[PDB]
Amino acid sequence: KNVLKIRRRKMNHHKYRKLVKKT
Amino acid sequence: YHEDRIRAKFYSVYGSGQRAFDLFNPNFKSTCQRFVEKYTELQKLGETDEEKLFVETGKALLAEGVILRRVG
Amino acid sequence: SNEDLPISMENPYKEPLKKCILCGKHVDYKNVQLLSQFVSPFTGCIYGRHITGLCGKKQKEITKAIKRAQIMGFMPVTYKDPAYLKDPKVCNIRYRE
Amino acid sequence: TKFSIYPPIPGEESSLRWAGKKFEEIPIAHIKASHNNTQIQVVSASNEPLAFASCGTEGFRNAKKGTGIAAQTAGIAAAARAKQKGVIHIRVVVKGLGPGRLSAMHGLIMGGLEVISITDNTPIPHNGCRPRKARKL
Amino acid sequence: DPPPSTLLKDYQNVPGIEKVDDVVKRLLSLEMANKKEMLKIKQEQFMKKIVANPEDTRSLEARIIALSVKIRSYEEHLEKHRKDKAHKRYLLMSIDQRKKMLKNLRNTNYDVFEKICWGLGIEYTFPP
Amino acid sequence: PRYELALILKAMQRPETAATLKRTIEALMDRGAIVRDLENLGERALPYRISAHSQQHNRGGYFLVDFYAPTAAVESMVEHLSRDIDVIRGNIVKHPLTQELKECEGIVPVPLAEKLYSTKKR
Amino acid sequence: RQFSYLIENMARDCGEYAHTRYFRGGMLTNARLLFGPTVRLPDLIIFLHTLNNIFEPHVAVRDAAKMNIPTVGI
Amino acid sequence: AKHLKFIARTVMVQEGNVESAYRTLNRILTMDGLIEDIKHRRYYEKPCRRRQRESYERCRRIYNMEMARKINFLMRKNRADPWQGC
Amino acid sequence: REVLQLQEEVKNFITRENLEARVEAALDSRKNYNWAITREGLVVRPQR
RNA sequence: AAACUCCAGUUGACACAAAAUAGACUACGAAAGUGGCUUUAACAUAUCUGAACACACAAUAGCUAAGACCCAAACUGGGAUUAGAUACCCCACUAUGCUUAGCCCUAAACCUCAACAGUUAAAUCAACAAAACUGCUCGCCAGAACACUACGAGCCACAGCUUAAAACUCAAA
Ligand SMILES: CN[C@@H]1[C@H](O[C@H]2[C@H](O[C@H]3[C@H](O)[C@@H](O)[C@H](NC(=N)N)[C@@H](O)[C@@H]3NC(=N)N)O[C@@H](C)[C@]2(O)C=O)O[C@@H](CO)[C@H](O)[C@H]1O
Ligand code: FES
Ligand SMILES: [K+]
Ligand SMILES: [Mg+2]
Ligand SMILES: [Mg+2]
Ligand SMILES: [Mg+2]
Ligand SMILES: [Mg+2]
Ligand SMILES: [Mg+2]
Ligand SMILES: [Mg+2]
Ligand SMILES: [Mg+2]
Ligand SMILES: [Mg+2]
Ligand SMILES: [Mg+2]
Ligand SMILES: [Mg+2]
Ligand SMILES: [Mg+2]
Ligand SMILES: [Mg+2]
Ligand SMILES: [Mg+2]
Ligand SMILES: [Mg+2]
Ligand SMILES: [Mg+2]
Ligand SMILES: [Mg+2]
Repeated sequence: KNVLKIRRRKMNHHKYRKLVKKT
Repeated sequence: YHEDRIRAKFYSVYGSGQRAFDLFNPNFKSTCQRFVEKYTELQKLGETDEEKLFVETGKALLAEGVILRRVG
Repeated sequence: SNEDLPISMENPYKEPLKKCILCGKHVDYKNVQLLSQFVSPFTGCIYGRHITGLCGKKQKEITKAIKRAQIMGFMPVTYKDPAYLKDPKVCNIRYRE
Repeated sequence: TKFSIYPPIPGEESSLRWAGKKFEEIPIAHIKASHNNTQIQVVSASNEPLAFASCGTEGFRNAKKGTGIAAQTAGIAAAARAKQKGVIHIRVVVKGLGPGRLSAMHGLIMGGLEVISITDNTPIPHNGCRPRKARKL
Repeated sequence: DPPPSTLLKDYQNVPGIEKVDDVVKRLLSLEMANKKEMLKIKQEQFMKKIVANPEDTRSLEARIIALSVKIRSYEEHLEKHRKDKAHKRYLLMSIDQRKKMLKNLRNTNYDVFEKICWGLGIEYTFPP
Repeated sequence: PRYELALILKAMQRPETAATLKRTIEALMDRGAIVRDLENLGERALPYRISAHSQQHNRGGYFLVDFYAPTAAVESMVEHLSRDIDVIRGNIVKHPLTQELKECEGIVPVPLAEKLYSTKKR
Repeated sequence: RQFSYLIENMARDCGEYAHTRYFRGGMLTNARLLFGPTVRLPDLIIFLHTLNNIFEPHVAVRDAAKMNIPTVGI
Repeated sequence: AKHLKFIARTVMVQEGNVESAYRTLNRILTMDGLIEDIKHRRYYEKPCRRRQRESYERCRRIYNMEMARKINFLMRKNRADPWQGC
Repeated sequence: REVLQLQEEVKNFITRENLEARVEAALDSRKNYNWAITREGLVVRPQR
């Protein structure tokens, strides 16, 4: 099994937490 | 079989004796089997206890000339 | 019918189950002479059941007793008392060779 | 009699003598085999420093100290300062799994000292302090 | 709370224990025993007081008495060990199992339901 | 219940050792104990150096006190042994003779585990 | 292999055929190529040992059923 | 510290054969496990990593014991072919 | 039966009256709980 | 290389930290989790099932407050590598890890395999993995992505958690 579906949620969450710290 | 209980006790007390088996010979009677035959024959007399029957069977074989050396 | 047929019976030739050396004996924490028989003479490490040959229930009684005697001032930890070095060896372990 | 590998307990009286001295009286050679160095210190039975030598004191630097040739050189240098004070027989107490763990023992034999015993006193905790984190190299 | 001088459940029955030494009666009392020997006497008192047949312990009446003595045991343990979450779950589950016993007993024999609620001091309450 | 007090006294003379034992056994009676016996295991060398009451001990006397007491007397008696200057180390444990040993029939052989993997041609 | 010699002799004695050697894949299911188109296969196969040397069924047991040959086996 | 010195992990030298004493001493520390324990204690081994290593070491033992048990059972059949030619 | 056995034992129990005497007796005797075992399962009591 | 040089080694005294061996054991507990010693208390239920929210719990990290401090150690600082190196390697030090009192309520909380009862026959079974099924019940799911998002509500949570859409888009995932 791969983690290609986990990596999409990994970047989604990272981009969202980085936007909440900016705003 | 019913004689397996008698054999199990003969081997523990006396164990396989000097005499060796001859499996080739279909009509070969071992020392233990001879003990079983006498033990069964004395049961037909009417004795209902193993300990006396077991001890009494040994004495007959000794009288007949059989050698029954204990593990001692 | 026939009388030579076999009968339903438990194995009479079955041999009694094996027992450990300490079966039926009380393992106390004050008997350091018995507890030192299951520890290394150089490091004081407790041996396992593949060396001592004890059962699960008696191997844990020695372990629990050794740990209690060590913290009470009855038994050493880092080594085996030299007094109990000339006692019968029951553990399956040879160092020198 | 026979020969036992176990050290002679002090209390019980024995017949093992070295130059007329009991096992307790023999001086001790404390070897600290580290990963990057090897320190050697010879002391008496009454904890009196007789000799000290290490790879650093013999003119080695950095990664030359964590070798077997530097540990042997420090053993020869500690076996020459203690041999002037009347030391022949010693009890080795090695501490550590470094490169100069056995090489320092050979250097002591190449200095005129006779080893009667080898003791290992490497610090092993029964969990105590937490070591540094594993490295990625 | 049964006095500490009370004899154990087992020993009291034995004949000839009335006339013995005072030291032998103190070793067979509840003072030299654990907390679980005092709970066995509390349960015995309730049964005689409440149930018609004490000998039968598998009845619904007896189980409620046996479980109510454990509930009290946990309340005494949680008055000293406030941060013991393990015994706080054993209490709340035991209070829920006793409510399921009181509901089934109230639906079958309402006569004993009043007897047990009065003897044990249980104010039955309907669920929300 | 029945307890066992493993007592390790300071190496002293007979007059002082008996005064401590009595002073220790009277502390049990004051807390509600029924002392049963007083065994002497002899004076030996300690397995390790014990430091108690600003003193480094290397020898001591081992005494056992079998007794009966209530559960609340153990915590009160463990605090009395910590203040006595002649008591190196003292521990109270449940007597090992109040723990019946279940009879054993012997070691039961364990057969290798079966049917752990499917019978398919991997 | 212990009884290979004995079985081969009996077959010759009774005017019959034997194969106590390594069974090459296709003796039966591919006889036309191996022997020829006009070859006649056995009408009866007698197995004195139905297992091979790695304790598995002989390949001829399965190959004789594919060719609708009746088998006798010990 | 508080124990007696020159008892633990001590080996005496016979006829000036120090090499044999060190080989004997190193064999006592390896059989007891100190050697590998000292090597795993240099860097902290996280619980999850230590639990992953204990399983690997236990599964290797099981396999190696059975593999060895079969090698000793089948070594009787390593003799010469008795039916050479058939 | 347990009660009867206990009733006999309690007499030997230490008391305030006999406390001093018992202490002296303990200081004269010794109890040894040490005993080794062999490979056959036999207890080897210490010769003391 | 930097750092330290009241530094290192021996001996001795000395913890509010952490718990070699045993453990080749396979136990306790609802799970989380639990492996130094002792003692006390103590481990629900005589049908099963039964909740994101009721009730009570819940690793680590983290917040508030007061203490402790061996070691470790995000951040930070220094040294080096490198095209660069806000990294990997070295040193040092802090929050933190500990205790007490409250909070937070998350996890690859995964043995990814619900609870109870039962079977091994028949059509054995797409594949792989940890053989295939039956009965009963609760819970959940219906292309991918947007989306562990937005809004709403609730919560000692105020860069938070829980519950949780749609539009645009693709013909695949
Ligand atoms: C069987 N068809 C396969 C499929 O082709 C598709 C492929 O479709 C693509 C869309 O146009 C594009 O907007 C779309 N782009 C987006 N950003 N959403 C692609 O993701 C999509 N490819 C895909 N799903 N694999 O391109 C389209 C023109 C296509 O030929 C339609 O039938 O995907 C192609 C790979 O993209 C394969 O080469 C084809 O064999
Ligand atoms: S075998 Fe019976 S106790 Fe070990
Ligand atoms: K998992
Ligand atoms: Mg995205
Ligand atoms: Mg520990
Ligand atoms: Mg339920
Ligand atoms: Mg719901
Ligand atoms: Mg949730
Ligand atoms: Mg939590
Ligand atoms: Mg915290
Ligand atoms: Mg630090
Ligand atoms: Mg930098
Ligand atoms: Mg800090
Ligand atoms: Mg988990
Ligand atoms: Mg469920
Ligand atoms: Mg969808
Ligand atoms: Mg989340
Ligand atoms: Mg959200
Ligand atoms: Mg909102």
